[PDB]
Amino acid sequence: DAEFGHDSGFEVRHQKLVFFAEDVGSNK
Repeated sequence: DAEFGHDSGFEVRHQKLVFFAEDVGSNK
């Protein structure tokens, strides 16, 4: 469940989230 993977989503935030979610997160 929570133990979803360690391998998985490699750069913790899958990389593309720390990128994209933070891109669209124009917020601050």
